Amino acid sequence: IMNQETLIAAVEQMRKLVPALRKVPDETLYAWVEMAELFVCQKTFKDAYVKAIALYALHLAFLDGALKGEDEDLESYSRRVTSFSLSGEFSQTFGEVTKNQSGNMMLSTPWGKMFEQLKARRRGRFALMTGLR
Amino acid sequence: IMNQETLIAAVEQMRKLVPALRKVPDETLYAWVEMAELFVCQKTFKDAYVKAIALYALHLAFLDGALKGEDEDLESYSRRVTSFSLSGEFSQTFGEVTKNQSGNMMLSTPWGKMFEQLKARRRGRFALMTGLR
Amino acid sequence: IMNQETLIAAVEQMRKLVPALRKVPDETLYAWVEMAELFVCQKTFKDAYVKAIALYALHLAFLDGALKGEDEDLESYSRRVTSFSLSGEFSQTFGEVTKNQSGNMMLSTPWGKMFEQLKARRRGRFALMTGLR
Amino acid sequence: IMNQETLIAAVEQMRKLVPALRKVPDETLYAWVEMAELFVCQKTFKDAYVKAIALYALHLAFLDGALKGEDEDLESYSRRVTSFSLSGEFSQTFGEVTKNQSGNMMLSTPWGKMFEQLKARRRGRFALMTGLR
Amino acid sequence: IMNQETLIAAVEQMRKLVPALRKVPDETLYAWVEMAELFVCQKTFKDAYVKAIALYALHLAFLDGALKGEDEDLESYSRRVTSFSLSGEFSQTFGEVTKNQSGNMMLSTPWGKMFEQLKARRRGRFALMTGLR
Amino acid sequence: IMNQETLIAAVEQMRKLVPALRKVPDETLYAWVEMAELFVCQKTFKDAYVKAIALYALHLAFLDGALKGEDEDLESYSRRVTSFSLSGEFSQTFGEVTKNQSGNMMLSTPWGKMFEQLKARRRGRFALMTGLR
Amino acid sequence: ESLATQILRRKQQAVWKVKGLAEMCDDDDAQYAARLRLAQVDDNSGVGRAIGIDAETEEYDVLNSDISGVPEFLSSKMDRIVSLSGIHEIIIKNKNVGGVSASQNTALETF
Repeated sequence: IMNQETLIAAVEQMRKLVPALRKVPDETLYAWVEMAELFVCQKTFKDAYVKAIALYALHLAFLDGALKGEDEDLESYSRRVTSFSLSGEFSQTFGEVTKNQSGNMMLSTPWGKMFEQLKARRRGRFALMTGLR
Repeated sequence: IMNQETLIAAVEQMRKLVPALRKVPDETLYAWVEMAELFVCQKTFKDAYVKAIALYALHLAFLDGALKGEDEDLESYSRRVTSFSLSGEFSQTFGEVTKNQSGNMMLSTPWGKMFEQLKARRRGRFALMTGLR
Repeated sequence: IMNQETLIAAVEQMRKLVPALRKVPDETLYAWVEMAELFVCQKTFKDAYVKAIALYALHLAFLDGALKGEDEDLESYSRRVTSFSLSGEFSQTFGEVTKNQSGNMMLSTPWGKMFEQLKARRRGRFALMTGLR
Repeated sequence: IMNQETLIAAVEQMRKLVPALRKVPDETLYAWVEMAELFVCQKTFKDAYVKAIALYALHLAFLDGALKGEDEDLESYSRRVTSFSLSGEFSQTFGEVTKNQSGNMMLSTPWGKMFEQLKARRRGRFALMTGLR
Repeated sequence: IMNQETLIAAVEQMRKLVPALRKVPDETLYAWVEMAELFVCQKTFKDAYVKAIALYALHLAFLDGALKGEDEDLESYSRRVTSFSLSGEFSQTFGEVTKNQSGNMMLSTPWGKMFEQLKARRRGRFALMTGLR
Repeated sequence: IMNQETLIAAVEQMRKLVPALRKVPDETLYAWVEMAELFVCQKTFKDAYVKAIALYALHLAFLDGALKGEDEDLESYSRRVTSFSLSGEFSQTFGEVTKNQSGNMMLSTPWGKMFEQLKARRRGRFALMTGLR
Repeated sequence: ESLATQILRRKQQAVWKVKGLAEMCDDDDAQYAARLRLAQVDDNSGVGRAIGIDAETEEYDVLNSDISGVPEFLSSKMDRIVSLSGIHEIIIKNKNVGGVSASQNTALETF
């Protein structure tokens, strides 16, 4: 299991970076951090492990509205609500924030773009391999 | 599947990721997970097998709407409703959440993208082979 | 004739996977399963024959609204209803779920995509042939 | 056609697939099936001949609307109605169900696609020949 | 002159295939059949001459609304009516059934497509020629 | 033209195809047919000459609207009306019947297409020649 | 040698493309007539002869491949046979070089 104090620091950093997460129960955030631990590599950026693991967890949480409320009804995970309006009280219309152009799934949220910039600076986005003989 | 506690762990992980499944009948989730187990490889992950099963089941249950529950007619499986209004009391409009022009069938839901990333990190998305003898 | 117990298991699996089929008389489901038997190959995936035959039957049933009600009027098999509305009571607008991009007829419903994934994993989508001499 | 019980079986299969034909006069179905028999090969299938006849007849009766019954005028065979409203009582809008940009004339209805798949499985969609002597 | 009994059979087959033609006087149908006789070749498909000559006559009759009523006003043969509406009684909107993509004039009505399929099966759509020496 | 009974037969055939010409003054039809005779070849058909004359005259009288009768002003020959409404009593909308992006000038009306098909069957649409001596 | 003969035989191939040729019934009179017509047109073609095809449903194309370098390959094979046999090429290939007047006298005296 990943170190408990590091998990506490990562969750607390996530809370300070996005203040709206202060109302979410800690078990769900712990589960999201543990899931995001499977992708983040340790020895690449050992100095700043907590910041980037928090960034990647935040990117996972806000990918396509993966994180909903506890009492959120089903069937909203596959269909979105474009607009609604009451008779003579109020009306509202929504839309998508940005539009992707590369199909990388990583340049889809600001946190993912921050994580890619950090990865490119610290180690790089390259991969060169040769056989073992 | 080979035994029971892995099924329990997979269902618990799915409910932990999406709290909205705490109300779904248990047998339906059992059927969905044991049918989604057919596509995942145990030897590949061998450490996060339950996480992979949960992610693949969640992705498979949310492609175009399949886990619709009971009392939903048969026309809902062939066409989608985009608008509905009731006299001059209220109105509502729906729409698609994700565009999948790539056509991979795995980049259609966030769970599928996360599963692809996990598979790429663990083993890889390649298949290089040569003929025997 | 295909084995009776296997047909019973396939129909029951179809019922559990889509609960809305519990209200359909058994003879129509039997006819659909028997029709779908002509396409599914036996020795390819003998271990999981029932699951994939049920998947293919489900794909056939929901291809383009092939399965309608017993009392459904004619002329609706060639023309679809985009929208309707009563004077001051309600209104509704429909639409197509997804849009194909390959013309394979198999990547048109989620069940067909599941079946193609299973076929690719178990045996493969390839076909190499040579003459007999 | 060669004898009668095959005609009875074909008509029964068509009615079993689409229950809406239980009300159509029998002679019209006889004419349609005996005219659609001209395109199907008995030597090719030789085991599911009745199924192929039923599928081809169903596809041929539903291309653009041909089995319209009696009392339908002659303008209905050249133009289609897209909207109709009655004062301020109700309104309705229609539309095309399938797009067939390929232009095969067989990928226009689900029955045609199923027949093509069955033919490909049984014999194949190829025609490779060489000159005699 | 083409054989009288064959003409009677062709007209009667046209009547049974499209029941709405039962209200048309026989002289106009005779004229249309005689006109369509000039295109259909005899020795190609001598067994099924009546069916295909009826199909070709039906294709000619419904090409672009060539066959109108006896009292239909002029100026409607060059201009079509898209829509009409009375003040507060009813309204209607029309449209074209399908859209051509090849400019063959034969893949424009379902009957023409049936005739092309029959011609391709019975003889073929090919034409190979060489000089006479 | 060479004599009279051929003119009578041609006019009778035109009236037989389109009953709406039974009300048109006879002299106008005479002028139209004797002016459309200039484009057709007698030696080519030599058996269905009257049918070819009738088809070509019908096609020539219906290109963009030429047989408009008397009391129709001169602006109707340069522009077309697409809509007309009378206060709040009724309304009507018109439109073009055929699209002719090919630009052959013969694939603009069904009669022209039928004439082209008849010419192709009789003689052909080719013109292969070589220089003299 | 057999491969060289096959390569010569497959120097040129002509392909006839017809729209909707798969609808024809197998081993029926229509198919026999079609292939008989194809063969008959095939016999009467040539450099001084032309053929006519439809423009909406037919296509006629020729795929051709060259032949070169096989005589030297066979010569190398024969030289390998000569080297392994242990006898001079004049006795086994029964060949005269033709590029020299009286040098093969040394060859025959070596033999």
